[PDB]
Amino acid sequence: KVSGNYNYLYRLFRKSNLKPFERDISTEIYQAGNKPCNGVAGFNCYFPL
Amino acid sequence: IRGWIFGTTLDSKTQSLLIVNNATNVVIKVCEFQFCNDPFLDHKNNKSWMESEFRVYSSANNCTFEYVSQPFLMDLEGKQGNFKNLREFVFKNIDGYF
Amino acid sequence: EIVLTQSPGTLSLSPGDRATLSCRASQSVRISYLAWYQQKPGQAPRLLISGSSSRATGIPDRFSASGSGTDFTLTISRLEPEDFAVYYCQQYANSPWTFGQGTKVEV
Amino acid sequence: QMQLVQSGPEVKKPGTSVKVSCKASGFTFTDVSSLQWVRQARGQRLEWIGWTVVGTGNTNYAPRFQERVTITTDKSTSTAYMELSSLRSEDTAVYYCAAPFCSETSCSDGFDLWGQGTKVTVS
Ligand SMILES: *[C@@H]1O[C@H](CO)[C@@H](O[C@@H]2O[C@H](CO)[C@@H](O)[C@H](O)[C@H]2NC(C)=O)[C@H](O)[C@H]1NC(C)=O
Repeated sequence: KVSGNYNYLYRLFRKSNLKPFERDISTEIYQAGNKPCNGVAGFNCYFPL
Repeated sequence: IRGWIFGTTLDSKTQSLLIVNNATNVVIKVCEFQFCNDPFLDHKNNKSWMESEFRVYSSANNCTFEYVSQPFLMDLEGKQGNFKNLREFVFKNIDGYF
Repeated sequence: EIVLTQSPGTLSLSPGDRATLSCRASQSVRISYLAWYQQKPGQAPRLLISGSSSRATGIPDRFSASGSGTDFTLTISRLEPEDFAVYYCQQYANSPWTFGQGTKVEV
Repeated sequence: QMQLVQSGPEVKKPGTSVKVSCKASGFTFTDVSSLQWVRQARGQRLEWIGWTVVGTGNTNYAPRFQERVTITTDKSTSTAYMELSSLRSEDTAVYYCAAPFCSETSCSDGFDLWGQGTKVTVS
């Protein structure tokens, strides 16, 4: 699109390699640090899309 | 015994299978329901079972399957002991084919 | 929007003694997103304790973190003559992060 | 070794822009790894400027620095670019870029790595 179609997405992080033909729809925040995080985006955990 | 729930966490963040074949047909749903603490379809005053609390799932935002098929052999009313029906199923998922 | 106050302002203790420092926050309470840093003159600051509950790479057991509430505390068991530096508390959990002012220890 | 290198001190003139960069020694920007920038003036408290995410592309900036600084990252070259416009005498200080030992999509909350810093002075 001239203005830029941004409705196509792709997952960036996942804790494990998915098995053949798997799909996933969960959009829960992906944590990187050992200390668990929750709520919204911030440090050591982000949006996986 | 009526149906089954399959999934990984069952907390409305991951898809789950609901299989219910109570009276009408067999409904199979692939959906991220919000399951309650104690799902049941039995409790209704006073001693006779009824299809109460049918909405064991409280939500269904966006999800895939809506399948229907003929039901199984049932029993009328509640008889304790003297079981003449033995049912056995096996469930197995390979390459997504459940 | 978070301001950290580091106390005491200055110190002058015999080497090998036990010292403790504290720092003050005014925003919401968080204990695992605080870090302690030392900056020497002419060199970049170095991290000592991260999250107030874990040590960094190569950090000796000299530095011990404490505190549960809004206060944040650190303790040095022995004041070996090279430990004289400045201390900074840094928070992570809030809207844009901000350091402290700095606690200086003297001989 | 796991170390970060940065350019040397520079002197510039008013009415000009400055591009600042710092590189690593075998460290990869990847996606999970994120680097922040700090500045130190002559006998002044440390101030936070901004940190960016190489993978998601999200950036954070200070409200004071919301109009004349830009931070970008390039994973392929594993570099960080700061464009600073209208550098005054108050902007003459030492810059440091810090990132944690963030590999295999797992890393703690402490930034161990610390660059030497660039002494930027504009007269
Ligand atoms: C299917 O779901 C299960 C359950 O969440 C996943 O099992 C996890 O596997 C990782 C491996 O890195 C473990 O660290 C987790 O502890 C496991 N979860 C639990 C609850 O123990 C499994 O990885 C998922 N499969 C796919 C292909 O994503």
